Amino acid sequence: NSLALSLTADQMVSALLDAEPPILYSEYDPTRPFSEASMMGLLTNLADRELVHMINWAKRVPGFVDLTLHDQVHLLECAWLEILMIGLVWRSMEHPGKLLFAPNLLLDRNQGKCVEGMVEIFDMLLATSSRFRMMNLQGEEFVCLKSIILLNSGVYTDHIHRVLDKITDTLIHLMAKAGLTLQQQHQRLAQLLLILSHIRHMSNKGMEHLYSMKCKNVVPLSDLLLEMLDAHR
Amino acid sequence: SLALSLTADQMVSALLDAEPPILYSEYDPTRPFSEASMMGLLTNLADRELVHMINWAKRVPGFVDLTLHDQVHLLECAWLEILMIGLVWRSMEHPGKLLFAPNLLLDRNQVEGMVEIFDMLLATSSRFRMMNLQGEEFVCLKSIILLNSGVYTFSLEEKDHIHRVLDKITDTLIHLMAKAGLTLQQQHQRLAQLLLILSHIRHMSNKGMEHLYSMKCKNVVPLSDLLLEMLDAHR
Amino acid sequence: KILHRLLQD
Amino acid sequence: HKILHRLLQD
Ligand SMILES: C=CCCn1nc2c(C(F)(F)F)cccc2c1-c1ccc(O)cc1O
Ligand SMILES: C=CCCn1nc2c(C(F)(F)F)cccc2c1-c1ccc(O)cc1O
Repeated sequence: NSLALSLTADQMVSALLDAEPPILYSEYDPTRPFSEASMMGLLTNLADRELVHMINWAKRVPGFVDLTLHDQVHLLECAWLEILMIGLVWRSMEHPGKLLFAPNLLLDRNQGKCVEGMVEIFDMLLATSSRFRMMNLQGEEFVCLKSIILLNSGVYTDHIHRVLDKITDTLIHLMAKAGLTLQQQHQRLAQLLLILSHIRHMSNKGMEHLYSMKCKNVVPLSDLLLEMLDAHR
Repeated sequence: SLALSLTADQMVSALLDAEPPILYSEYDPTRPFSEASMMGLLTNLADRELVHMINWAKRVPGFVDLTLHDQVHLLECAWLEILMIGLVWRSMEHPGKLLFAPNLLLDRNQVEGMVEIFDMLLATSSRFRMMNLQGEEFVCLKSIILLNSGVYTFSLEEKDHIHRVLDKITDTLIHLMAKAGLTLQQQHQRLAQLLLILSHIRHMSNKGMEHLYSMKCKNVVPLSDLLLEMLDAHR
Repeated sequence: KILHRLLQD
Repeated sequence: HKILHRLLQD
């Protein structure tokens, strides 16, 4: 029997809020990147550091700890980029037209376009950020979505499903607490969950781009990123 | 718009009536097939299915209110997701098998690559079965894919209209579940379960699109002009 | 574009 | 032999 299923909505929200990894910084060099080398150097370095916090965050998502190690590994292998991406989108909400990779690293689409294949992904991220903003997405809602991605993305490739239901219960509780009518609640739940389809899409396209970058073998990639990337091919 | 004025029951009727037919393949159990020929069956089939899909899309409430430019974009984005969900739906009652056509049922043991994708399609089919997915729910899910899959990669008033129709479809889904005797908690849970499956459908589409690109470049398995064009759109 | 053509009648 | 196997333990 998993402890996760015994938590109340409020306890689930607190658990997830408390598990949030911090927002990390990029290098303090004030040089705005405008080349594949510089930009991807910064992005992979950041991602590498964030991954370590993500791994420890995952362990704190109710129900994740009840999985075998092999299952935990699979979920993380499937979801890591989706999770990095939804974090980026969340951080960027308050900066229309900008992607806040870190507080000292805001990139725009004019920088994306100095790297073949990048602007299309940047533009998708920006649109997702805009969507979040116009939906007035809340932090409590964000942490639920992120947990859903972790548990759902690799789930095919009963426990997980029961935990996923609990997170749904928790999203509805949040919306009811915020005063939404019953119709507004199901409409909003659907809206949030459909965005996960787009997050998946961006991760998949990103993954393709990174595979290409890996082969070009110019951008330095950590062994951990290599393994995370390898899991997808 | 007329789409916005539909009752849930009217939305459902309209979608059911708009269902495309189930097509046959050219499979012949007496004929030898290669990986290439077996694939040609799937591509030949998909090509004929596309024509019906295009005509199906026009009967999805809201779709024809969009510019031709936007209709084109939505179909280019969603065509494989839509073929795939239909395949998984057709396959529900055939455990371990994918019913591409009434005369074409393939199991995992049937190609070079693709087995990974087959396996995912099988899992999704098993998933539908376990949930006892209803036809009324299926046609809602399929319309959602059409409208939603390309909505974030295009006046952006057009986008607002799409979001409104999408909300209507959520209303319709909830309506169906309520009418099925589900508690409110159960409705919300099932709604989420259904929508999360769309992420998996997106994944399978993305992975298939990549596999199809290799097949093209390999230039062995035949591909119709329309399929080449639909593929190019993702690249 | 074929798809464009098919979409308009 | 996967790094993730190690990290998930500690
Ligand atoms: C190998 C790790 C890099 C992760 N990554 N890749 C991104 C791409 C593309 F290269 F895949 F196209 C486009 C936009 C953002 C990308 C990220 C990324 C996302 C969030 C984050 O906090 C750090 C990142 O490097
Ligand atoms: C060029 C059109 C083929 C469409 N297609 N591709 C499939 C694949 C893979 F080759 F992309 F990996 C795996 C499984 C099914 C695939 C289909 C397909 C799906 C549904 C349908 O009704 C017809 C199809 O050819």
